[PDB]
Amino acid sequence: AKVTELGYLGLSVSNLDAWRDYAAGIMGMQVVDDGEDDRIYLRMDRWHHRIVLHADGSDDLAYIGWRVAGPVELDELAEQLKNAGIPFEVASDADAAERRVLGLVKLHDPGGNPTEIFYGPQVDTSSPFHPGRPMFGKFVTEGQGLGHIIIREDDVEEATRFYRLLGLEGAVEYKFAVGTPVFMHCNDRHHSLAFGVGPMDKRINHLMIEYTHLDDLGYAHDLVRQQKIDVTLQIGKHSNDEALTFYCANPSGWLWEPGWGSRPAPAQQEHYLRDIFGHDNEVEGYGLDIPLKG
Amino acid sequence: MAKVTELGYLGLSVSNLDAWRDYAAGIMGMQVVDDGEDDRIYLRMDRWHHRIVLHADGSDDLAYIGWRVAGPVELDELAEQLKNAGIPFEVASDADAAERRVLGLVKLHDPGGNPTEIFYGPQVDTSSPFHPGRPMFGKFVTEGQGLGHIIIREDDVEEATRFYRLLGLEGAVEYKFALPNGAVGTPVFMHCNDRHHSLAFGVGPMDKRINHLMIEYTHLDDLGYAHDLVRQQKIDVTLQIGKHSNDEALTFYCANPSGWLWEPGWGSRPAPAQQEHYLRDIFGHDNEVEGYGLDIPLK
Amino acid sequence: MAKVTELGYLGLSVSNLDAWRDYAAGIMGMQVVDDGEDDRIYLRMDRWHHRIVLHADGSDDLAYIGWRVAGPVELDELAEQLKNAGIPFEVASDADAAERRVLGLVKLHDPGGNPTEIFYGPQVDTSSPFHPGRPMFGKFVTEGQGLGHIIIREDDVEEATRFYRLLGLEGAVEYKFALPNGAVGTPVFMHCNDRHHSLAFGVGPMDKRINHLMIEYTHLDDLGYAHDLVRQQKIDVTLQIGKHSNDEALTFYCANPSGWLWEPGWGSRPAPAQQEHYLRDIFGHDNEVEGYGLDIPLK
Amino acid sequence: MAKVTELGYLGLSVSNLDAWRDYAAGIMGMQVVDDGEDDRIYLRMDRWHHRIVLHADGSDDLAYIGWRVAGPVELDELAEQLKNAGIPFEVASDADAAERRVLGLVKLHDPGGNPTEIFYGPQVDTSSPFHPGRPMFGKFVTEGQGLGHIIIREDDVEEATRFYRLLGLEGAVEYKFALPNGAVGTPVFMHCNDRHHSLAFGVGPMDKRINHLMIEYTHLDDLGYAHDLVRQQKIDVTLQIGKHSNDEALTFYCANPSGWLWEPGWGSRPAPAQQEHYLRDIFGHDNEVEGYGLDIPLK
Amino acid sequence: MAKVTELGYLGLSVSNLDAWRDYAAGIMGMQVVDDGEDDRIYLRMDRWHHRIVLHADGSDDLAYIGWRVAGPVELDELAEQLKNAGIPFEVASDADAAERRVLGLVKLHDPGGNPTEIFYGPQVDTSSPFHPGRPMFGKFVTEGQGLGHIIIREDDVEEATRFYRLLGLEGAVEYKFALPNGAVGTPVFMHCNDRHHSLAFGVGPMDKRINHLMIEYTHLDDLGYAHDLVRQQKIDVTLQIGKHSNDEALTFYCANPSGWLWEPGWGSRPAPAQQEHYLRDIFGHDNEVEGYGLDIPLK
Amino acid sequence: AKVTELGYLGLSVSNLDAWRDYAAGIMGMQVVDDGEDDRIYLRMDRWHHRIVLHADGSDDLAYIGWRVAGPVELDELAEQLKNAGIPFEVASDADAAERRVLGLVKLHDPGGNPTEIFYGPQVDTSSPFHPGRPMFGKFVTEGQGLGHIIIREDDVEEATRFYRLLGLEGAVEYKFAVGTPVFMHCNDRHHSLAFGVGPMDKRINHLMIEYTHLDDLGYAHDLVRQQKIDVTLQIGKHSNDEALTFYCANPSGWLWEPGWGSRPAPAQQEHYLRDIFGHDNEVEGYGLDIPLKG
Ligand SMILES: Cc1cccc(O)c1O
Ligand SMILES: Cc1cccc(O)c1O
Ligand SMILES: [Fe+3]
Ligand SMILES: [Fe+3]
Ligand SMILES: [Fe+3]
Ligand SMILES: [Fe+3]
Ligand SMILES: [Fe+3]
Ligand SMILES: [Fe+3]
Repeated sequence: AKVTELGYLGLSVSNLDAWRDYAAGIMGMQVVDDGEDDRIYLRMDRWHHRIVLHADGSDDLAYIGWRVAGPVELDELAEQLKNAGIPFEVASDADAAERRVLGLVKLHDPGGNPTEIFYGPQVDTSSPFHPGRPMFGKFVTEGQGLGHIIIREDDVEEATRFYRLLGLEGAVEYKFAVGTPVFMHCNDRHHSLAFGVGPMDKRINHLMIEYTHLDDLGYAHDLVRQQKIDVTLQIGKHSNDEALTFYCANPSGWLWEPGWGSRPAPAQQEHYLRDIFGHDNEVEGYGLDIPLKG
Repeated sequence: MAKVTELGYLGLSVSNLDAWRDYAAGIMGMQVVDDGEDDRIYLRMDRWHHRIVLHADGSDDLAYIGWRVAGPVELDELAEQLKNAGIPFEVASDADAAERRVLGLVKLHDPGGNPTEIFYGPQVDTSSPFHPGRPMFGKFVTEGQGLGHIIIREDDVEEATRFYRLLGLEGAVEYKFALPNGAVGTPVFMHCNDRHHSLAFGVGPMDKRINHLMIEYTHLDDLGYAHDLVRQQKIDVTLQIGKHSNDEALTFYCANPSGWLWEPGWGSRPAPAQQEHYLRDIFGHDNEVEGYGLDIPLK
Repeated sequence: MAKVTELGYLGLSVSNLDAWRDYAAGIMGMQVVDDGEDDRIYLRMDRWHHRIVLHADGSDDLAYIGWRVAGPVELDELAEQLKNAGIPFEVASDADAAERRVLGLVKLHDPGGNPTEIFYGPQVDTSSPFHPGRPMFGKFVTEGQGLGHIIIREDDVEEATRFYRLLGLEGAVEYKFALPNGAVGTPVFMHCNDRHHSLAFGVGPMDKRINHLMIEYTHLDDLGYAHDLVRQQKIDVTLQIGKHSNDEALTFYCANPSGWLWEPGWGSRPAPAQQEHYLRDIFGHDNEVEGYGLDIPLK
Repeated sequence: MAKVTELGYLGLSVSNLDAWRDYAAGIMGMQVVDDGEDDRIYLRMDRWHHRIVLHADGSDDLAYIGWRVAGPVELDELAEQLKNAGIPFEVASDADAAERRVLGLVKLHDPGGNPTEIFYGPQVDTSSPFHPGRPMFGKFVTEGQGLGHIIIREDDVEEATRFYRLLGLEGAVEYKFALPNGAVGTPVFMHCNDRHHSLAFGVGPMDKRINHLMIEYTHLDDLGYAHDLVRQQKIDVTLQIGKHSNDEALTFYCANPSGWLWEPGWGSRPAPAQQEHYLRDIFGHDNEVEGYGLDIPLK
Repeated sequence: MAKVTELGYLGLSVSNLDAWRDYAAGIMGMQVVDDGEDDRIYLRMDRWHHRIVLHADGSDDLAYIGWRVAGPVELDELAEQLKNAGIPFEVASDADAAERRVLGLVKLHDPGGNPTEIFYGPQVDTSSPFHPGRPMFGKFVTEGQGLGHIIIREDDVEEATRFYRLLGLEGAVEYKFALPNGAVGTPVFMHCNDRHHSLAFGVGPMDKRINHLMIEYTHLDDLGYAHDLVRQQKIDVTLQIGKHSNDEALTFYCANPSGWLWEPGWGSRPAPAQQEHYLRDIFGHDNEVEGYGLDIPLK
Repeated sequence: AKVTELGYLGLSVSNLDAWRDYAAGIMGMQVVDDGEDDRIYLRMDRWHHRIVLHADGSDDLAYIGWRVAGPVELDELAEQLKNAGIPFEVASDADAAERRVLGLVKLHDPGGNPTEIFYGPQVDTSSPFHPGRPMFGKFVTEGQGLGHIIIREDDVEEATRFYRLLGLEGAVEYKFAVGTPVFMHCNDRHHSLAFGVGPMDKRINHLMIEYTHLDDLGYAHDLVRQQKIDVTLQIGKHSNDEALTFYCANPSGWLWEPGWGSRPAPAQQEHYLRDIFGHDNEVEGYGLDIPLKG
């Protein structure tokens, strides 16, 4: 049994209103507020949510939620964790209910990042996805999770082994001292996870979100520029995912990467030396201060 | 040769703008578009700037019907056909065209006295994507099919049929109903594209220019959503959910803020290549709230 | 320009209604439709109210042939073509049209004296789905292809060909057979849609207006079912199962209650885009019970 | 309006029937058909009774070219076009048509004096399937494309082009070659269906009515089989395997028993929608055995 | 009836051949073709010998526009239409046609005085496959769509529209822009195939015959490659990457060696079946380096 | 875990310039020169290279590179090798980097042919394949490797067993003393490997390369004839792969077989007695001096 997608993220944020303006107003996510005094939700599709924003006063990643197919698969993964000697907690019904899931296992990755494994997310079919700004299309999420993340790992090799145990597959995909970032996938999304990208001052570097329609990316890009939000890498294409993407600052001081047209991960491992086109460095200091093309 | 290609727009006279916004956007899912005109707003269903203009003039009826042609050459040909038939028409100026948000325009009347417009080059607001007035599972069916269809008043069914044939619509009688006096009601339905029909008439006496407008969702769940809302808001349903034998669409008929009917629907089939007629509907469409001009027994 | 689009219906004169029900429904799978008319019943093959009218008048022959056109404009054009050719015709009233269960109708005769009708707008009973008179694996092939095809009497093959070309059918000679006196039999086959042919003639002397009617099943197993029943009920088979080289359909020819032939079939190919002719059949169609006008050696 | 639809057949005058059987059946894979006529046999390539008639008359050239039309109405229209152009023609009797194994026929000559026939209704022998004169991996390409294509003698290229345009073929110059005197050779190629061309001319002086016939296999391996046999039997190859830039077909050119050329091929592309021209071939087609009228340098 | 089928070629007057090679091949990916002519070279984009002729004559503007028709019959018909409209034209000789590398040619001028050519039978160099002047991920989009599109000078928009309609192009106004004096700019766009447009004009005052040429890549990555190079080589970009609402193509506008604009692009949609108009672009196309005649605010 | 393709070849050559003229100028490969004093590269697709030419002064095969999906699969194959008792070396990072791969195992086949197993080839997406002469199309390589090779085996049965362990599948496909050549596949390419073809005076007999477009083969064939390069077998079709191919000499004195339209290997083993058509013997002495048709 393997994890099947990157189901949700929990984020600790200092400014909820700024996040609504950003994630809804620009990116097109739907804000969902169920009356909880300490959190709101960002929705991207049928699921009740893909992102939880905790009114916490911090500005980093809080937890990463990996999906499995069902209770049997969860138990099998948990049995594997026990076998390998990795500490985990079987969460209570009320903890599962908090995350809007039926079953939950809580643990950590070798870099100490809070990691949860779940099945049975809450799906709000009866209330159709309604975007925070006008959208030409939708988000790419069905069977692919909410997007992908680059996270902090002090031991790249331990992290690779850990995620392989969860069922992710991948290896080093770039050679840039040589920087050799590792990219991993668990479904049709080129990668759900990456790490080993040099020094990070937060647990998360970026989250990439994917539009179905190129025009929604153009819409988002125009707005980011109109609102003078920092762009760290201009519109371009990485050699690995071949997606058209840009990297811009979010209210928490790390990066979101709106994009379009990502390909599936190759059946067999490849590596690259540089990006295809674009991705010119602009505003430095967000952890992506490397020449991606040369 | 040149023919009308779709029912492009409707201009409506309304007495209450606030109720219409609540109704057309809040229930039906249309997008309200306000360009700051002191006397009008618009309802948008797709890429086009609008499909419906609401004129806040205090009346509650149809103001004008806009039929689309492919281009200026086609308009010119149609106008020439009108001139040959001795049908009076107005060639709109650039300011008249700009008003309707079109490139070129001809204004006239059908035989029933319904203001009729023929135009090309709708304004399309590609840059600001359609954003529904309530959450939607899908979209509206409009592309190459126009906004929907309408039943309108015709005192002379045959003259109306001849007129619309000249415009390029095709059709004939699709139903035969038994009337009280031993006469037969024989409503005419006409099409100019893949939409089963864009136009119907000959349903008997009407106190308004328009009986109903039918609008179509791509997704069944949007019909369910709209139906649940109509029922919740205690809005009159004249005909319950069902299917006519002609379009085979799943639809209901309900009151709008102007006292006539809208018919939200789903799954409309294309017009058959060859003329057919029917004596009844397939299922549902049971009569409920009476007095909207569709009190006839459909089964 | 306007052309007949399919063989829509046949009116038949019969002497025994009870035997025809047993035969057409009980064996063939057609649906019996009785509207309470004292002198007639109907056989239904699909969505249409009927494809065949049985007139219980005591005769046993064809009464009329109904050819479909797309609509009233097309009918009008065809009528104009008849008037130009100096062919006499009757424009049916609304009551005449209602009788045939159509919207509009023209009545005339072909050159062989066969009563011929041209109509638009068949009554379709969508609300009560086709329900076969015996269990069926599939359905009949009719959609855009009419009820099947017929071989009819023509004393003048060339005049008949010219007449039917005017109607919009296309075709020519498809077989050449050697006759006893050194002459050649050259039957003409004609089509107006995807059905290989709707009409054939020039098969020589006939004592009735009609030689056969061919009906087509969607599913081979329905042909097998019907064939097994015909054999069980000891009904005369004039030509055993086989295939003509023209339509390439798997068919047999058997007696009906009126003493002429029905040809149940399956897998009929479309008419070739360009004219072809043949000297024999592919396989089977061996002569069995003689005296039904098809005693010719097909191989 | 009406146009020729394919190159249907060729009649050939031959001096040696035995060698032609050995060649066309034994190497090429055609089916020999002998109906017991004392003076002729046939070569069959598909469902049709034949594509080629061999007249054992002692000459070694083309006897006649048969172009197909869809039917008798189309023939009539073409004949009317010939009469309007003041082109003399013969309307064949039923016995003349029977000879060619067709339903209707018109006989005339092209401007180069090549006997030209226009016909409808080929005899198709569906009942006895095509059986090749040597084992075949596949079949011939003929359906809706005729037997292949031919290069024929024309003393007046422009008159020939005008004549064939009247017949309904389309085309123009497809190559420009540099000639010794500073002139340019500009061969014309023409098509009437999906076959890149059915006809070409203007290749300069010819001592026979026909330069070559091209025949196409469905399967590459049949070309390989035929090529291996030609080489084994020491039959002259004038142009080795290669590809012309126009049809992009993989072909070679070899001698037949009458001293002219057959061009077995595979993978012919359809004629481009719009006229193109070329200055050379793609690959191969290197000159080998000279003196068959194609000694020109193709690259 | 007969119509132009694509924008086939452009002849350009240039002052610097070396810079144009560097630009069109080294950046854009076109193939340089040098046939040893002392005064000209060619740029190739596909199978055709060339799409663009560069005349090293010291000027820096458009020299001629070549529109394609399907064949000699179509050319003849178009010429007849020009003669009927009282439009003067030159029927090119075989040497004139050979110069342009075509089979037949007509030379004239549009109402703006732009030299306009109508031709059939381009020379296609199938034997030497397209080999780009820089490494390419894909190819150019040209097949049945011509080389791209152009904006050209027209002092009389209406006369220009009428002229091009006669040629067989279709279109009308696609944008309305607000001008400083309260007037409206209304550029006309026209198409003759699946390319959204081949031609546009009415963008106001121009100091050259041509404002821009748009060329389309099959693969997005080639646009990225070309864009990266333009930026690296410090070549002026007048409009940044973006999308017009009409063609919905992803494009940028940059300077060429002659001081006018090329617009490399990707993902152009087909022209809508029916006329549409817009008030702004979708995204990007922000004004950068000014003074190339496109300083207008597109959003 | 199985090998997935014949990823690359290393060739020892005496004349680099003659190889550029031949492989680029005629065949359409792309020459890649990264400044190494002792080697250049032949490229056929997205990959940095498919062939390495070592300026060595020899004229034979140097090494055969077999691809696996990733590091896990490499380790599993290596564990299988250890189990069967076959000697192998886990190559250093710098050895892996030399071959432009992420991970490498070096060994030999039973015939002593140098054999490498790898994952993660260098892919140069940003610099599109640009052919050494004009091409109508491209090479068939995606998921099929660079082509196929016939190599020297003194023990056919041991070689068959060895390659089965690597994951190749096949058996004798021809019966021509009876010559019974063995053909083996690991993907959609009819075969990647063959052996048991009689006496060989080099380690490699031929390499077959496949064009997508028939016209590129005609182009190559014309040039081979124009340049008077020895053709040993004329244009023809083998019964097994049913590809249209010819066999011609290369600057190293063995053979390249340009071809088109190869079919996939049958699901089930077949054998043949002769070729379909063509392949007539021409210039003898290249190790293919047999009557293939009779
Ligand atoms: C930031 C970054 C750099 C290189 C490759 C990637 O996939 C990526 O996300
Ligand atoms: C040389 C050779 C001979 C026979 C079969 C083959 O596949 C082959 O490559
Ligand atoms: Fe990323
Ligand atoms: Fe309705
Ligand atoms: Fe029959
Ligand atoms: Fe030829
Ligand atoms: Fe443009
Ligand atoms: Fe081989």
